[PDB]
Amino acid sequence: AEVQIDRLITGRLQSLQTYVTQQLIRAAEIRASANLAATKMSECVLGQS
Amino acid sequence: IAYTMSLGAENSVAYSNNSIAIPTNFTISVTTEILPVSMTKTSVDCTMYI
Amino acid sequence: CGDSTECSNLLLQYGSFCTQLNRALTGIAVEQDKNTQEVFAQVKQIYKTPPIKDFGGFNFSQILPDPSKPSKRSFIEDLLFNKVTKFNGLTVLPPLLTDEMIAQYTSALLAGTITSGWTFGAGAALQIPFAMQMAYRFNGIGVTQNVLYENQKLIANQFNSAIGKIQDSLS
Amino acid sequence: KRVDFCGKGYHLMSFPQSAPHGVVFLHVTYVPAQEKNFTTAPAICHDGKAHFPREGVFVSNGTHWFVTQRNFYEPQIITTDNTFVSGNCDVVIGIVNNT
Ligand SMILES: *[C@@H]1O[C@H](CO)[C@@H](O[C@@H]2O[C@H](CO)[C@@H](O)[C@H](O)[C@H]2NC(C)=O)[C@H](O)[C@H]1NC(C)=O
Ligand SMILES: *[C@@H]1O[C@H](CO)[C@@H](O[C@@H]2O[C@H](CO)[C@@H](O)[C@H](O)[C@H]2NC(C)=O)[C@H](O)[C@H]1NC(C)=O
Ligand SMILES: *[C@@H]1O[C@H](CO)[C@@H](O[C@@H]2O[C@H](CO)[C@@H](O)[C@H](O)[C@H]2NC(C)=O)[C@H](O)[C@H]1NC(C)=O
Ligand SMILES: *[C@@H]1O[C@H](CO)[C@@H](O[C@@H]2O[C@H](CO)[C@@H](O)[C@H](O)[C@H]2NC(C)=O)[C@H](O)[C@H]1NC(C)=O
Ligand SMILES: *[C@@H]1O[C@H](CO)[C@@H](O[C@@H]2O[C@H](CO)[C@@H](O)[C@H](O)[C@H]2NC(C)=O)[C@H](O)[C@H]1NC(C)=O
Ligand SMILES: *[C@@H]1O[C@H](CO)[C@@H](O[C@@H]2O[C@H](CO)[C@@H](O)[C@H](O)[C@H]2NC(C)=O)[C@H](O)[C@H]1NC(C)=O
Repeated sequence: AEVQIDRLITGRLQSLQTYVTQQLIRAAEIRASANLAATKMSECVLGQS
Repeated sequence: IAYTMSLGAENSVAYSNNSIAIPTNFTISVTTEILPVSMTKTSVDCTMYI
Repeated sequence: CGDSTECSNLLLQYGSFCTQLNRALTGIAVEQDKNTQEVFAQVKQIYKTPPIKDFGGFNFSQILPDPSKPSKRSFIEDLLFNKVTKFNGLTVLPPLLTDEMIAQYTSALLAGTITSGWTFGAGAALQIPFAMQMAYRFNGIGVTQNVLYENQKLIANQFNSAIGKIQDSLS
Repeated sequence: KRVDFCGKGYHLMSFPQSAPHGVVFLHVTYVPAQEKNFTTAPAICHDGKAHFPREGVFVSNGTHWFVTQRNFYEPQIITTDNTFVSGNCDVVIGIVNNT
């Protein structure tokens, strides 16, 4: 049982790590887009560019 | 205690079609902002580690 | 593992990967909340448009909030929301700011820019009639303010038609 | 000139300082205060022609009219030197009579 459970454990751990890394990349992209949006809001709504 | 947050003070500016508001004095303000530019440089071996 | 002592005991010897995973996800969530708050929380006060609306012929009805709906959202926002369209150890956390609060920020920004112009972005909001604000804005692009005052009706008509076209295109 | 890029208010200048892994900017800006109301008109009729301000805005304290800047109260008498004329005053909405 330890042998088979270890196989399952390593597989599932690898899958979880892959998911987390993808999430981190996507979050960085979204943050860049939102920074641009904040700049646009400040410069084109509160004034004339 | 717990509550519902307040967005801020609420006011109604007195709009009209023949009235303005012109300042008569001024103030000078100095603010600060902080930005990080670099982090520590690190290196790691293999054989010494694993 | 899913509620199994043997699996958890076996996993206990793999170190502290899961603490790192939880920390990463928590950081992502906090970043999301701070991100939306930073984008939308630009003003300090909640401005309100006057009950009487005579902005030199311009018509902002389709973007001003609608008191009839409980959401207090405008026409375009309602068109937008209607257009965009379970437990194994994963949860979804709610955003810190509800939709009503975001709508309130949007209304405050729009009322402030309609009534005071760009003055409210620096200090205290200063009243000014809309036609004169538009004259300033023309003067800011190299066209003398003379031009606006002889073409007010035509400009208002063009603006209203463009707004109608936008709403039809979205609908 | 871009709004809110460096501090709140109209930007005057900035000064840099160092920090263990970064930089600190001190922004010096300008903020108006102590406003009033006055009354406004878009143009002035005289001899049947319309006058507009070269730079500023028409205000009145209740009895007499003046031209001022847009960011600091400083009334001046209305003169042909600081106004320009364009067409008869029959189309503009909000014109007032003065000299
Ligand atoms: C300018 O005129 C208005 C109108 O008489 C003055 O009154 C203010 O009106 C707004 C909106 O009706 C209220 O919120 C304020 O409380 C009123 N202030 C009063 C009654 O003192 C206003 O005070 C005048 N001055 C300025 C700087 O706006
Ligand atoms: C503009 O504001 C400044 C400061 O807010 C005023 O200067 C103050 O005047 C009072 C009364 O004369 C003094 O007691 C203070 O010490 C002054 N402050 C400083 C820093 O010297 C100034 O009078 C205002 N001007 C106008 C026209 O209102
Ligand atoms: C601004 O535009 C809206 C259109 O969105 C006008 O609302 C119309 O009003 C007339 C008469 O009140 C109605 O017959 C239409 O059915 C309305 N249209 C809609 C889409 O509801 C509104 O009247 C305009 N503003 C002003 C001041 O006239
Ligand atoms: C509006 O401004 C005018 C211009 O200063 C004021 O007229 C002067 O008022 C002073 C103060 O009484 C007199 O000494 C001058 O003789 C006036 N000049 C003229 C040409 O009349 C006027 O009093 C101001 N009105 C208000 C309500 O403040
Ligand atoms: C600003 O709005 C007011 C409010 O309607 C306008 O006042 C009206 O002006 C007309 C023409 O002079 C009169 O027939 C009405 O009786 C006035 N209304 C009231 C309630 O007395 C004023 O004309 C507008 N000023 C502009 C557009 O420059
Ligand atoms: C500004 O002055 C002109 C010139 O006097 C006024 O125009 C006259 O107004 C009276 C009163 O309605 C008429 O009987 C005349 O026929 C007008 N003459 C011309 C040449 O148009 C004008 O009314 C004044 N402005 C205001 C707001 O009273």
